[PDB]
Amino acid sequence: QPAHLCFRSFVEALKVDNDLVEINTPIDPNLEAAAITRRVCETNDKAPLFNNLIGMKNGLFRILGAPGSLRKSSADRYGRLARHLALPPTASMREILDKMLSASDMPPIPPTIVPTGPCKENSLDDSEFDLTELPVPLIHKSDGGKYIQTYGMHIVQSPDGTWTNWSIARAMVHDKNHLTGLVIPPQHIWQIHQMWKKEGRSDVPWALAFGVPPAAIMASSMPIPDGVTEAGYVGAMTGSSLELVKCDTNDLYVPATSEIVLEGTLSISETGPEGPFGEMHGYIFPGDTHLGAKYKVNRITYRNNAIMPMSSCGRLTDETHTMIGSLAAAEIRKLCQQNDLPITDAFAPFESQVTWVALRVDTEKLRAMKTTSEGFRKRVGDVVFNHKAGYTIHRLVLVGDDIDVYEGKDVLWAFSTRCRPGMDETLFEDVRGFPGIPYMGHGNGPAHRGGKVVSDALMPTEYTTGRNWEAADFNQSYPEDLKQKVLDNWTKMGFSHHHH
Amino acid sequence: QPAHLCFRSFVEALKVDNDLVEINTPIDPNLEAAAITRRVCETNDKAPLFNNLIGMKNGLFRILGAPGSLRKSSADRYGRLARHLALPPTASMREILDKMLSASDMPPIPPTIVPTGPCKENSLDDSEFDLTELPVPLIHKSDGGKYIQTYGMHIVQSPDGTWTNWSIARAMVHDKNHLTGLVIPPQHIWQIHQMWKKEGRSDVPWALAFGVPPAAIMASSMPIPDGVTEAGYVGAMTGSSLELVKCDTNDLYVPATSEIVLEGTLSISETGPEGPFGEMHGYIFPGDTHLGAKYKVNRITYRNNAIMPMSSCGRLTDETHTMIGSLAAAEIRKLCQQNDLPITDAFAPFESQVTWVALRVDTEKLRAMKTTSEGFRKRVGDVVFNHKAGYTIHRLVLVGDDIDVYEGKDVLWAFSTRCRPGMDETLFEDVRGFPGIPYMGHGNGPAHRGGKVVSDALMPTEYTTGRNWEAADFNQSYPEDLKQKVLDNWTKMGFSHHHH
Ligand SMILES: Cc1cc2c3c(c1C)C(C)(C)C[C@H]1C(C(=O)O)=C(c4ccccc4)[C@]4(C(=O)NC(=O)N=C4N2C[C@H](O)[C@H](O)[C@H](O)COP(=O)(O)O)N31
Ligand SMILES: Cc1cc2c3c(c1C)C(C)(C)C[C@H]1C(C(=O)O)=C(c4ccccc4)[C@]4(C(=O)NC(=O)N=C4N2C[C@H](O)[C@H](O)[C@H](O)COP(=O)(O)O)N31
Ligand SMILES: O=C(O)C#Cc1ccccc1
Ligand SMILES: O=C(O)C#Cc1ccccc1
Ligand SMILES: [K+]
Ligand SMILES: [K+]
Ligand SMILES: [K+]
Ligand SMILES: [K+]
Ligand SMILES: [Mn+2]
Ligand SMILES: [Mn+2]
Repeated sequence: QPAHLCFRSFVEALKVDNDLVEINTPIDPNLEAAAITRRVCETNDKAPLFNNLIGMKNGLFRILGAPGSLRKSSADRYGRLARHLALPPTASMREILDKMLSASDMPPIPPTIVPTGPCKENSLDDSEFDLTELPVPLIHKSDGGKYIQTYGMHIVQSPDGTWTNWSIARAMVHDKNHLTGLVIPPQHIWQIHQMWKKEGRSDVPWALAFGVPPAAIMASSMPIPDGVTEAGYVGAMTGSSLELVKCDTNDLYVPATSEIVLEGTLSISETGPEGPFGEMHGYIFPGDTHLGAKYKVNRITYRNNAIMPMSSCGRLTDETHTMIGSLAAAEIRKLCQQNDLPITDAFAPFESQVTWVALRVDTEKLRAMKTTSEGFRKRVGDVVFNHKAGYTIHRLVLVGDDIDVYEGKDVLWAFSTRCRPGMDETLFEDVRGFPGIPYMGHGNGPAHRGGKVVSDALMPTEYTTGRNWEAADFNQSYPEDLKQKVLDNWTKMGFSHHHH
Repeated sequence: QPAHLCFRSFVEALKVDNDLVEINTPIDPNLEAAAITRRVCETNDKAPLFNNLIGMKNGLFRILGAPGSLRKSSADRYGRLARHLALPPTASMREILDKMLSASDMPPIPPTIVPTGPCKENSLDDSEFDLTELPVPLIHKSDGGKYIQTYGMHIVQSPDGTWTNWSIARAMVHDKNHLTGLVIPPQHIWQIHQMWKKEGRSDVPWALAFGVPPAAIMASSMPIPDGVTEAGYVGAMTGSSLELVKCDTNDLYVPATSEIVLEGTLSISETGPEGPFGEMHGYIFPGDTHLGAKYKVNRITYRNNAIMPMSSCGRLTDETHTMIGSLAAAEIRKLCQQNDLPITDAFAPFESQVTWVALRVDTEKLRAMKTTSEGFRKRVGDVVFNHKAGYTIHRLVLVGDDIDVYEGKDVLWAFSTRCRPGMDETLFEDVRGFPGIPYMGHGNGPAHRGGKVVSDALMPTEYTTGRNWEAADFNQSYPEDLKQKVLDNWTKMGFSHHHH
């Protein structure tokens, strides 16, 4: 099966790419696996596959860390993401995000139901598993529980059957047959939960599938629109209908090749302790246990020699940056274009801890709008900060056509030199805020409201007659013939490969 | 003579360090020398010494580019700066800035007058030179003149004789015997000019010395206090009295080993076209000629085989970042401490185009002040933004003790995650602004006023009971024994020098 459609094949792809380290000696799921993975993420090393996990019994489970993290070389920096999508390993960020957006004006390709698949190779009923007995990792030393769920896909469906959502949200072991996890507005798992709570009749039928098709976990991490079933979006993106099998204990459908499947319910009434957790912005607040949603597990099915993917998230660079930030930026780009705003590109700079998005402006189009900074900033911030795709983003930086938004150094240069603090900014206090940013949930103001800004790094003439500067750089401040001469003579004079 | 006390010896030091490329074939001062130097600065390559400059006649002149730019290795990143100061080439930024501040509570060591020196080896009177005939570089393709002066020291003295200032300010050739240049408030060359203009009797006696003692050019680039003669500060810093010779045509004194000396006057009445110029923030606005101060040159003296230092400034990284930003940050650190503010360290991040300074706070001391963010931000911004040392800096970022302000990645992380836009900031509109930042002089508001901000990246408990988080990083989220095990087993497992 192709790597983008089968997790097991994706692991083989990473080996083939010389992007995997198999560790066959005993590794402790209590911190050691996550510490190795953390080190990998901070140094852009090869993904670790822990084949000999202390506590693994009856096939549950091996761990793959860092599934969507960065490679060291520039040329295939984003190769792990490209391997989620059937793209060449050298694919650019622009190409990856375009692939993730391509299904947005395609007819969905609904999934195909098949009678069985590898995820049914083994099963454990209500009398045979105990989640406290599995080798669930402790990811960070102060975490409030063992976070089984960092890279699986929650599956919930609207009461009326018309929308089946796939998404990543964290969850930790509560007891032998329950998890607790984040289920928070405006996320789709929360929106669907709310529908079931209002109906008031039953808990939410649920499944959590780990080691799903890589193209599916990418869509699970993207804020595609309300009401859109991810399976059909992934079908359209990949050009193929995804093969799903029915759960044993409910009528939800899971990818046929899922490594591990939990079946059960998301309670409409109960909660339990959840967190603290070392989160995407790089922090844990030890002891800040909060209450989270409560899941009951009724059944486990799994592949022979099942592999659990794990994100050891925190400081740069991991899945929470590469996928959350970039996929939100992609959706934001499209949302802006659909609202008639002249945005060509969007990216969440890693330097911002993916709390900013830089928006590249087609300034020819801007000039024809005959507008001003104040007006344009307000328009852009109203579109983005009032939408779910803007939830995680607290600062938008508007830049003109000379800036490559995928290059954080150039975004930082433009921000620092073209946006006058205060005057060239509009603050938004009456929008939903993201509590997980420390200055929100652990800060001086309301955790859930405000703290957002549009920073205009367009220069004045970009609105009127055109750019009126040249950069004082090698590229722009010397003629072409001279630049080439310099390059041609560089090593000869005594100064000094793409792949590496 | 020691490298920090003699420019010629400094050039030999750079050779010895394998940090020099001598170019002995013809190089054009029209753009080519500066293009090579620009390329060096953008890639942290070896400094170029142009020994065969097209247009050099009768010993005037060779060029050394990139005298204070960065080296490629981490271990001796700042080695060129260290060679200005007699420090080991591995010296840290903290050590360099401490050396630059050390003279601030030492008695000055006044200079020693000697009867002659190498700078008197050759001379050209009023009938023998023509500045338009020298190989003065065109540094950037749109510059409004040939900028002879990018790394020499202007020498002017108060009318009463009590203060002799040494400073870097740009200047370009106007005609055969005049320059134009920046002389702007609040700079000391401007403050002294104003004194002469108010007296109204004569033009300002002036000298411009190129290839001065490296320790002197560092002080020339630092905002040491009003009224303080740089020569005595450098004497105290180096522990030695600097040897100076008298000018021939006025009673100013120049370093004995200066490569090239211009003697003349700074007019109290005349101006001429100055700029545009590719400046420290990375921009040129072609055609924006402004008027600048006008200098008359009466005499040139110079060393045999004289060398002109040149800064090919603009985008990262050159002297305008390494020296302007870092030396302003050093002075700011001291100013804050002298105003009883609990600041341990300051640095201007390169990522900010040296428009920010990050201030590291001793949070034990902060807690004892029993204050709040609003109050503390206002106090800090009042101290810094009302002082000349704060002139170039438009954003201050307050960070706690866990952040190394010399590491831009960590400053950016803290800023992005700990400072809530708006609420955790205080804007300053009634302070002097820096017009050279594009969003000031070419922006939407007053060029000379406002646009400054204090951004508080201290978390709430840092004011009260202490830090209440741990980072989700390898360092902080795993015990010491486990971290060491991981490191010890890293290459064995299959993953992977300080000098490189
Ligand atoms: C990739 C990823 C992702 C994610 C995550 C992760 C990962 C790896 C982890 C590791 C697990 C971490 C975590 C976090 C932390 O940080 O902890 C987080 C947060 C983030 C943001 C926000 C808030 C929270 C999560 C949770 O928990 N919750 C939620 O909610 N979400 C989320 N995410 C996101 C998501 O996925 C999106 O958003 C879509 O979009 C969904 O879908 P829809 O369908 O709804 O649209 N997570
Ligand atoms: C290192 C360096 C330095 C500098 C410079 C340079 C260099 C290399 C060049 C290349 C030439 C460039 C230029 C610029 C540009 O960018 O163009 C500039 C600006 C800068 C800022 C500001 C405004 C301007 C200068 C001019 O021009 N002017 C002035 O004013 N200044 C200045 N600087 C600074 C200085 O030096 C300090 O500030 C002290 O401190 C002084 O002293 P006192 O004594 O007064 O204190 N410059
Ligand atoms: O209570 C909410 O709406 C929330 C939240 C949150 C928690 C942890 C990490 C990210 C968001
Ligand atoms: O007119 C002033 O006060 C000024 C100025 C300026 C010009 C160019 C680069 C930096 C400062
Ligand atoms: K999703
Ligand atoms: K602007
Ligand atoms: K100075
Ligand atoms: K703060
Ligand atoms: Mn969804
Ligand atoms: Mn001075």
